[PDB]
Amino acid sequence: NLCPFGEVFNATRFASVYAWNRKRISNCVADYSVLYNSASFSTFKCYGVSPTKLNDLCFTNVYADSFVIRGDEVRQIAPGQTGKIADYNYKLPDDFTGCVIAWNSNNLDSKVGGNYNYRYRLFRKSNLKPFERDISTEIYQAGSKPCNGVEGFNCYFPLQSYGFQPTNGVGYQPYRVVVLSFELLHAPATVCGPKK
Amino acid sequence: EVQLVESGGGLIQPGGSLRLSCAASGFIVSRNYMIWVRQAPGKGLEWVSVIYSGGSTFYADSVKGRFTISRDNSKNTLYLQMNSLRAEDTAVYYCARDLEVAGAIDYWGQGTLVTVSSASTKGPSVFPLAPSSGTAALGCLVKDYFPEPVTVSWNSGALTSGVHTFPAVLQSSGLYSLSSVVTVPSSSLGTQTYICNVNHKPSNTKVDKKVEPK
Amino acid sequence: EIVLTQSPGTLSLSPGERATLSCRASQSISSSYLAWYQQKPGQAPRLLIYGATSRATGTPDRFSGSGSGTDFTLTINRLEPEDFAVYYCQQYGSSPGYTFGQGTKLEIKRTVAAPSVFIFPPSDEQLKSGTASVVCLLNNFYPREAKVQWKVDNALQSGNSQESVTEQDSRDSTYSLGSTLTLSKADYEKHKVYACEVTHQGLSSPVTKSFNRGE
Ligand SMILES: *[C@@H]1O[C@H](CO)[C@@H](O)[C@H](O)[C@H]1NC(C)=O
Repeated sequence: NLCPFGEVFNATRFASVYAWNRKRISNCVADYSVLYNSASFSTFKCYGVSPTKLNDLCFTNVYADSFVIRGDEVRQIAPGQTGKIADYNYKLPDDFTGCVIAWNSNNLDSKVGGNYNYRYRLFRKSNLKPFERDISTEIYQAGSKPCNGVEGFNCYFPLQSYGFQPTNGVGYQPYRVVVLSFELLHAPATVCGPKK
Repeated sequence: EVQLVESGGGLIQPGGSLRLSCAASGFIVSRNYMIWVRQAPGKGLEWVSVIYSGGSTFYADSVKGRFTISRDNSKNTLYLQMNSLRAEDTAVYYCARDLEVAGAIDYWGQGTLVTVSSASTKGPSVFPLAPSSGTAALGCLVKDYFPEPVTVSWNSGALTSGVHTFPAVLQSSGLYSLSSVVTVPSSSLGTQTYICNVNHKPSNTKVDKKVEPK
Repeated sequence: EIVLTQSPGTLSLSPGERATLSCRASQSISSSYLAWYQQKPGQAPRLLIYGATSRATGTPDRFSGSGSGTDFTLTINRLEPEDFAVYYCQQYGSSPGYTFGQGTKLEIKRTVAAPSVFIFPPSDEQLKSGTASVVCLLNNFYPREAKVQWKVDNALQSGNSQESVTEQDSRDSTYSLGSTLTLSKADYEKHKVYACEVTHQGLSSPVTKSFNRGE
């Protein structure tokens, strides 16, 4: 009954940010120590909780969302941010309660010749709602003429590729991100840290 | 047809305000990354501001807090509200559509000139440069105006070959002066009238001057 | 913040030659985020290349972009007189989100062309107002370097003239230049012979154009 964080953090392939993955965690013992005692993480920011006291708390359930973005975009995975990622790919609510963990994955997700598997949504009519996941690939109409599913002037495929090559500067390197959100409804708590 | 037409530029005193507007055709402003980019006279391009289709806005450090970009969906137009203008904001302002990795800044308006200065508007005086004589040269001296620009055409646009309208130069008086000249066959002096049409929109000055051998 | 340094600042090449323009970024950027623009005088910039190498719509094949990391290049093969312009690189991947280089001005060489010189007395209308502008015109020359010396009753005049030069013509690659001598009406009426003497590489010896006030 021990929470499967290894399935999340150590997955061989991560999702593209536009199609971010979500793992529901329930009915298990958390043990966040293995996370916050790791030197491997370039970012570990918590909101509404103390990482210190994580191992002594309970929640109705936990969500672990995971994806890959550019280094320069990690700052956008936080309440109250704007930008292409927060606006069109992955949006945290203002009242977010949880942790954002990010680490440089240049060794896994960069390829000499450039890895282009990971994509982000560049065109969208409006901002995502918090925790909204948009996976449409409909041609984006930027002008007054209908696209009818054909790419051309003013008719753009909405997803665009990151170009991850090992010699990129760090702001252009891929980072793996896991967002833990902690959910407290009005039901029995099924995710507790080891001291509970 | 797609286009971006800008307007609202003109002369303003330091500390003043101006609102630029950019009317789009074809492009749906609310569906695009729309940017303002400016170019001071003789200098390079400097990005000013962007608005995302979702509404997010971003600004260059040098205009933050003073400029506000916005749009009117029903009018399909983009606006730049400029407050607390200073001399360093004098420039041609372009609106443009940005496509980021899908195509960078692929379409630009033609620009509108904003002059931030204490000097008052003054309309030009237009004097003929009469042909003296093969080839003859003749022209118009457009003197003592502010601010830029003046436009000069010849014979209402019918005469464009051999025309040189020179860049304005600031005189020591703080006023601009420029010449427009044209070279024509000397014979044509007897068989064709030459009129220069000078337009200084900032002072609402429209002058047509007939240039004849003295 | 990232800085884009273009080099060289100016370039002078003949038609048919090959221009190589460089852009060095102060930090490594991914090649997907670099673009090149061409700006002809009095016009908006025109996109040439995006994503370091992709030709924009309307860009001919003789324009080609390359590079990565901190160094990017725009190459213009089989140069043409119409390629005279300022070229700018731009990055759009790093904060603040857009940065332009300071530009490389490209001038197109051509065969030496001596100027045609014309001199214009002030008009009577202007004189009536109390000022006299005497204009000297140098028309369609190359190269740009020219010396215009005003002489009034053979005294060389300094400090009371201003020059203005056109941008290189897009078709014949020549320049024109205007030199204006400004005087009060009284000073103008003190003298008889007004002359502008022009020195230029394509002139065997200086060319003088003059008039006598009143005649
Ligand atoms: C991922 O694998 C490493 C291998 O050393 C392990 O130490 C770490 O605890 C794993 N992450 C988990 C279980 O969240």
